[PDB]
Amino acid sequence: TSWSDRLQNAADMPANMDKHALKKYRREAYHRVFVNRSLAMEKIKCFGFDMDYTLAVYKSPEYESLGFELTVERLVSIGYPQELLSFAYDSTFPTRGLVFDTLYGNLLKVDAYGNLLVCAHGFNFIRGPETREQYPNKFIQRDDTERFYILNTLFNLPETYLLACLVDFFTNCPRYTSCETGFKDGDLFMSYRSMFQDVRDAVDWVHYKGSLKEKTVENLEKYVVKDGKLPLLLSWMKEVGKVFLATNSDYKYTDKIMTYLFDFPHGPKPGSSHRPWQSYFDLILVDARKPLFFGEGTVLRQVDTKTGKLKIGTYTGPLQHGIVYSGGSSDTICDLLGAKGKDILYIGDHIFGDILKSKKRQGWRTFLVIPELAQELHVWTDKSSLFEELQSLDIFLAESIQRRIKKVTHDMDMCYGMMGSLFRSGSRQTLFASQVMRYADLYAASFINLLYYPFSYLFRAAHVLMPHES
Amino acid sequence: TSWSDRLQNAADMPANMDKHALKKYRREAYHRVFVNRSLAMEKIKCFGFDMDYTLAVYKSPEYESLGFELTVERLVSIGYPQELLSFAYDSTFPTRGLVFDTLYGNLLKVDAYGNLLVCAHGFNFIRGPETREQYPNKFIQRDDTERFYILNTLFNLPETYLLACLVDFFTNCPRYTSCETGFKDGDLFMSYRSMFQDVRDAVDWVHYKGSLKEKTVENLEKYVVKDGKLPLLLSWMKEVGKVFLATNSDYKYTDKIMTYLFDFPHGPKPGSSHRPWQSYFDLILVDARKPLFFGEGTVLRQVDTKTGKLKIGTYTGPLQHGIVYSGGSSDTICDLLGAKGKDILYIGDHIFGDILKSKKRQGWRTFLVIPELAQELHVWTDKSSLFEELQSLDIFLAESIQRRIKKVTHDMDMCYGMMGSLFRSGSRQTLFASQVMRYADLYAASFINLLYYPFSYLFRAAHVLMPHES
Amino acid sequence: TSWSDRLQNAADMPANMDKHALKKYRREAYHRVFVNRSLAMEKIKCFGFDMDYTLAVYKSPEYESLGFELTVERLVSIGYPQELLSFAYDSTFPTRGLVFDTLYGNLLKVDAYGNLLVCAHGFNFIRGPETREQYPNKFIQRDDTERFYILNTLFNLPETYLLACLVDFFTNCPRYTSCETGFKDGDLFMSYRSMFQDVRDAVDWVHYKGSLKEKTVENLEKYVVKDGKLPLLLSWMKEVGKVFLATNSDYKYTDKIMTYLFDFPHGPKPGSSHRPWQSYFDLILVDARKPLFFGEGTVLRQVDTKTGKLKIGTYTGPLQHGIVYSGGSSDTICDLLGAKGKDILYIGDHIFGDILKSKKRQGWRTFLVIPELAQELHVWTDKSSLFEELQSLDIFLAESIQRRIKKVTHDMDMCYGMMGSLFRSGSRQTLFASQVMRYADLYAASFINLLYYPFSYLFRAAHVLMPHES
Amino acid sequence: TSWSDRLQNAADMPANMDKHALKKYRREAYHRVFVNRSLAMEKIKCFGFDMDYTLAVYKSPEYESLGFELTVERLVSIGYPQELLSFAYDSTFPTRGLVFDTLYGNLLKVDAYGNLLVCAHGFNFIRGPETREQYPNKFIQRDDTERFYILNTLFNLPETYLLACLVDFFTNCPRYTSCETGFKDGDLFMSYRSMFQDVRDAVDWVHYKGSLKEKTVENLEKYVVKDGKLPLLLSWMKEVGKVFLATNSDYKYTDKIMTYLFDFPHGPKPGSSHRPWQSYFDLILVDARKPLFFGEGTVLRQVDTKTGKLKIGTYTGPLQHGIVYSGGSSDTICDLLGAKGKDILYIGDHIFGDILKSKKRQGWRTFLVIPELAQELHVWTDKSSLFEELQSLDIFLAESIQRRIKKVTHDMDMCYGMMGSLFRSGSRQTLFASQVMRYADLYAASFINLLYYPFSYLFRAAHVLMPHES
Repeated sequence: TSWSDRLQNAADMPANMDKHALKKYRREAYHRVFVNRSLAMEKIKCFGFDMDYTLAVYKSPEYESLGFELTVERLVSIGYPQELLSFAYDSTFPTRGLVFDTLYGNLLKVDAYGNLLVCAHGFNFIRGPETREQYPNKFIQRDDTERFYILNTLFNLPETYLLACLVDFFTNCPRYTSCETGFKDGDLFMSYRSMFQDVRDAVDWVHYKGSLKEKTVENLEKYVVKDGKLPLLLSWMKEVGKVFLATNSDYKYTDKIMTYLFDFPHGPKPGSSHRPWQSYFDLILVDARKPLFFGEGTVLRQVDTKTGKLKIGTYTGPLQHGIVYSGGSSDTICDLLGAKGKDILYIGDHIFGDILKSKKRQGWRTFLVIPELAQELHVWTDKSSLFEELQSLDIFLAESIQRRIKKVTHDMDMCYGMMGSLFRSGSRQTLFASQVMRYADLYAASFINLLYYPFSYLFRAAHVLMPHES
Repeated sequence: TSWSDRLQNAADMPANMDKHALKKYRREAYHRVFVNRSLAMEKIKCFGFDMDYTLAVYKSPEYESLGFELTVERLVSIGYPQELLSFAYDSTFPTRGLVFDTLYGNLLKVDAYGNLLVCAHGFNFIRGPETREQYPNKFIQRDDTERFYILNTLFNLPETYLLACLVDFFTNCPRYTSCETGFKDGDLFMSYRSMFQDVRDAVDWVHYKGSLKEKTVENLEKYVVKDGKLPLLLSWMKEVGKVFLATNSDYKYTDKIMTYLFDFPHGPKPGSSHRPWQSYFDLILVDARKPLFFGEGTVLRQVDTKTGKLKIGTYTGPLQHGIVYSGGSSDTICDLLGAKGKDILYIGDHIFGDILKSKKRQGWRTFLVIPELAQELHVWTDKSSLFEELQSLDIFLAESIQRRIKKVTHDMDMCYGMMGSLFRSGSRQTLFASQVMRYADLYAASFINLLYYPFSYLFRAAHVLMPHES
Repeated sequence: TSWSDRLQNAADMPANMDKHALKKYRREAYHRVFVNRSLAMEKIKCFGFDMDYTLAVYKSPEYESLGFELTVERLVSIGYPQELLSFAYDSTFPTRGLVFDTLYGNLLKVDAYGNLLVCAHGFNFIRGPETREQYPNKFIQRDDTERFYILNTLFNLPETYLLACLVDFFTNCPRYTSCETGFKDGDLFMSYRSMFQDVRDAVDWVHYKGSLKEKTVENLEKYVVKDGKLPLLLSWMKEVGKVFLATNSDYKYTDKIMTYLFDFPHGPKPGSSHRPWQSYFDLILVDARKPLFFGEGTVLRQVDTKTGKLKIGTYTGPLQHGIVYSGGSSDTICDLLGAKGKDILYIGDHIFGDILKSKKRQGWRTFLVIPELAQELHVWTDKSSLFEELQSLDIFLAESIQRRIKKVTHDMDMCYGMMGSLFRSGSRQTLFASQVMRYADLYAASFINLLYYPFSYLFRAAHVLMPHES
Repeated sequence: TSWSDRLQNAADMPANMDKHALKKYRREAYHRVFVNRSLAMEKIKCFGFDMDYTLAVYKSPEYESLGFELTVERLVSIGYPQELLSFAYDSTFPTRGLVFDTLYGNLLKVDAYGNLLVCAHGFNFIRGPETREQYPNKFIQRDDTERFYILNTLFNLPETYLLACLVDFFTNCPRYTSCETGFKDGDLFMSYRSMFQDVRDAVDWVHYKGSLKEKTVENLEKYVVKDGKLPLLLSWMKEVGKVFLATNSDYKYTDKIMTYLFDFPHGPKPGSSHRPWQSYFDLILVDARKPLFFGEGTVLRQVDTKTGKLKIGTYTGPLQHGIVYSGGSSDTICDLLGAKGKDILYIGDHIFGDILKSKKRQGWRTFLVIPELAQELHVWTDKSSLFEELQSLDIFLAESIQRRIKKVTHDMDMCYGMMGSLFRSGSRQTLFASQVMRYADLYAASFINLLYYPFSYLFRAAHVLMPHES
């Protein structure tokens, strides 16, 4: 069972709008909203959304596998070897947020300070001592962006696996000689950096010029979670405030996906007239180019919604009914909706490009969707005894049996996958976890979990104290 | 008769290799090589070439008209008005080297110091006094590259005309209101800058993603000058030194064009066996990315000439027979051919990207091909009396009748086209002329003119003296 | 009683080296080391130091007042009005870590997310509603470094006060007209930005070209804390590992200050022979240019310790006894001492330039000295009932009397000074507090507090859990 | 006899204002204005000046020798060896416009294309073949500004000589080992780059913080050319147009120098009342920070001329009598004087910082003062037979005795000095010559030569023709 299986199972449930019944849904950790900083929902006047992996949650592992297959096919078409066609996506390998080291060709899981938690070269997991040869301080400088690329989006899951497949393939194929920074094929030398760049370019190509969008929209039932509670929640938001869409996607793709998401024989609730998806938004903006959107942005354009093309010129007119915007900036949204940053709850999955930047640059309130949480929670609670044991062992130090710490850390981590939990390795939190705590005011497996809280709800987190204050 | 008609007429002539006969060809100014700095041909050990508009001279106005049509069609496809489809390319308007002012939407012909010689807004030629409102010092800062774009390649001729067509169209169409920096269409404002960017992007699109290459290669006889003397000259070069190709074009396009250029029922001379185009080069490099090529370049790759794809990896091996390179840098060429810069004569049409940069960055010797010269010479000699008269009038000043200077300047210029000579307006030299004198050691309407000089020839220019030395 | 009075009082105490007695010193919160992340002291092989406000703690408010006076005198000498000479430093105004807004001339205390906690224009504290006119979202973008300057060093305390004095003076002097971004004096307009730049330049001038160093070294007893336990602790460090100095100061100043710090009629303990300060260090590096030191650094030079001048050339030789280095980089230290980053405990006061950068760029362990903590602890414990009351009030919300929250927040804050605690305003933590927690592994009012812990000590912090893990 | 001896000799001559007599002064090449582009003096409405080496011509070799001595003393004070004190400035070595190669420690004289004309390592002149080892193509990339520094100001003459002295000293002193990129002194390595940087910093120090200004103003008769015709010419300029000063120097230095330049017992002509120097200018601007002045500039300030300090604030008021400006931009001058660029003749010695930039960025007309011309003309005419012979030899080629070309080139060049003419080596023009021709509309040994032409004069240069036009 994947995380999207959980989401789709919860999606198939009709709501019961009884206040006591919605409150009781928050028994299950799966339906909760989690709180890093306090947020009085009564002060939120605008709810903003990203589309991909937020409103449109792509089913796993099917969508990752499609991306993988198309990326492989593109690499083969530009001259990579035919053996790539025998690879098959394996959802049990990648965890999101890994760092590809382009110098040595390793995937690294790191903490918020760049300390190594896991190091794999292809499919070989390198133990601590062997790691010191390449990482003498078991540390990387993660802002050396020429060397390290952080794979922190769900769209990066197929390339996370593909990088490891490629390193493994070239290492074990006798045509190539393994060197410390790449592979030698006679008078050709393929550095891990060049290989990585080829992969990154191919993933981009598949999204922008290849068939990924076309294949997705041909079979939306296969590729996209659909939930009758989406229209209901968005309708309740629009009763208390304004609702907006700000997506990097183009209008044509957005319209196909959103039409599908709202394709039920009813509107917000069963028995109600169906309403077009656009009627749920006070403001619709596509081609947003986030993160640049949260600084200078690009010029504000208007979409000709009959053709899907942009009208010629910068749009200088007012917010009007039926208009669709393209480009612009986060200030556009504030100005057109008459909002200040703290009046906005922005709902998205991109912990950097959206959540971090909207928070740091604009002081927006933030809700982070983490699709994997649906499955990470099941593992966390199910294997709570292992972590409890780890926490007991860490305590038990009067000042060997640190290999029991390593064993239990290994067994815990393997329950999540080969690269472990998104949030930790044993007792050490990942960079991704630290970024979630720092920049996501609220988070959950789905934003639909807001359905289970009233709009006057006060989401509370404990006041933080420094060590000398404690 | 276009400049390419002249080139093709001279192309149809079989050579007579009699030394006296080849020397007598240099009667006609049309067959001469012109000299800005002295060059002892005996010291040249390597001859290097660009392909486009150098080896492969595209026929005019047919190729410009094709580019124009495809660019228009692309703009219409992205949402420009259908009326664009009624435009038709007019070769009598554009002269190469004009500056588009993106603030005010004017085409400007300027001297080497940025002084205005000609200013047109659409198809309205603005007289001197009216020019002062927008250009108070009749001057532009040409290195303000955010505002001014210099249209100095032959590929820029269609967009030169298209910019003027667009300014004219929007000015005279009652749907739009003319403003000083663009056009208002209700709540849309299209700046001249945005319009220019759309045009530039569309020209790029047509070359890289559209059908321009496909349409060219479907009818090479229509679009490309072919000359049996090309193989002959290149064969003579290879007897005295090394020959190389360094082109921005890709291998597949290069191979189609070059195959056509050498498709005769013979090799260098009639009666000789035909030889493949690649046999004429000691070194073949495609995807050169000039001008970057003359600094750091890009990594050296090898072309798989069976597939037209790049082999995977950086190429680390030696110069070998049959290899085709991709990317690299000008140092690659020097190293692989064992040459120093002054041993190289580099032959090309791009007065900036190639000739200027190879000279300034590497000290290569330079030969500039200027296709328009074939027709500019006919006008210069034919209307020599007008210039003579202008030169007499300038002299005749004891220290009105400056309007006779303006009249004669106008009539002279109109013989060349609406934007005048590539090289001057009346007695004032253009920026393009100044750049040719400064960076092209030799220049001519075609590099084939080298056929008429022996390889021991000493091309001589007079020693330059400062005014106080004279 | 200032924070340096506390430090000097604790400095006058002779140590009792009895293990039970040193352990009992850590009763008092004042003598503790506080722990943000666990640190096994047994793994530290190198102890590194900054000098200023770390080894050499300047007495307060005397040193701030000297800096203030000299800065004022410099501004007057370059043409500011004579009335500046009537200002007198007031230690009750500035708190460290404030942000000067150069657009509107305000001092701001902000949280880690840029939310406004306190806003003063000159000496006028602006209440919440009035703050919205200039800060509509009660938020600033703190990385807009062209607009906002963060005053986070102890050397910035005099200019913090001077900025407020200047804004107040120009506002209330009838020669000038107050505008929203500065002051008008007829045909002169002095923006807050220009004024700020003048102040910043004058503070720099006083440190680098003026008399601050000379006046300090003429009366070290007045200006610098001296503690017989310093040599003792450094001697114990050198028994278990290596000790180094890396200071931005020059050799001549360093030697004067360090000579004073070790000028007792004994060495590490009473009865022992006095030893020169240099004998306490395995490596001495001056002119470090931190933070650049933690990236590329500058070339490694050697100090001629007889003249205080640099020897000519880059130093290419080995670590040798008696050598003093200048410039270099953090890698120099690692290489010369044979250390990896995690083997180093770097001890300093500069929460950005040293502690943050050594941690992020190199993975060094960090100990932050916070001189004000000595007094902030006395206030925190003494007025613990007020905070307790605030914490109770925050709890008491069933979901007015938020003005009791504002009242109690005000009274709590005023016990620290006019700009409140370095660490918080009421229940909200400051940016400075957040940076301390994030980047300082350990912190204390003085590094001398390490004297009270054995070198095998395991400093422990609780494992952090995400909200969904709790 | 130095060039300043010539200038001072011509300075001692009283004018005879008889029109026939002033015209006859232009017999002598020494009193002419030379013309690169035509300039109708009748259209010039504003005359602008730099001060140093333009109005205030420093006497040679005395001023160079003072700069040299103070620069040496500064290097010794920061730790260079005492032997530097035995160096003595030698005016027969340096020619202006040489390039210091910081990689190999050579002084190079180059043409406009970076071709090597002369190469000296210390005082060893390297012949052609030996030059190829370090310069394989006898070429440098002169815009590699990290490697090459062009010594093109008269203030650079002392450091030109000092660089050669230092290279010579370290090469021949047995304490140091000569390496290809610097010198080894045990465990110290002094690169030519570091040495160059020390020299450059010391020259800057001497001008900005040392005693050069103080020593100059203590003995102005020794150090500065004074000419009673200066006030006369400036008075005639002010009758036909506006006059301005735009200098990088500060007000205090400017006032000392300018007071001296106008200290005669009369005003413009003998018998007239003396008038203060400021009365000769419609606009006085100091601290100009050229070349930045010709782009964005700095904020406009006003000088308090009683104190020599800046008034506080940006100056927002109008041009008024008696005001002195500081900073600003070239637009300030245009706006305040109501001028367009082509109405301005800007008179200066800095062929880059002023003449090039005012021309390229603003389209100002330009007059370049070249103090050395006064002596270069005497050599050019005196040894005209040698150049004539060189020109004959170059001609005499039917297509050995190229060593006669080298011999005659050597003997010609040696008449100017060890590094030859500022303008050429034999038949090859220098970079400096090419820049003069390209950017100086007019040039002369002194701007005082304008006294010999009426203000209606039409300065004429021949129309330039391309080779194909000839």
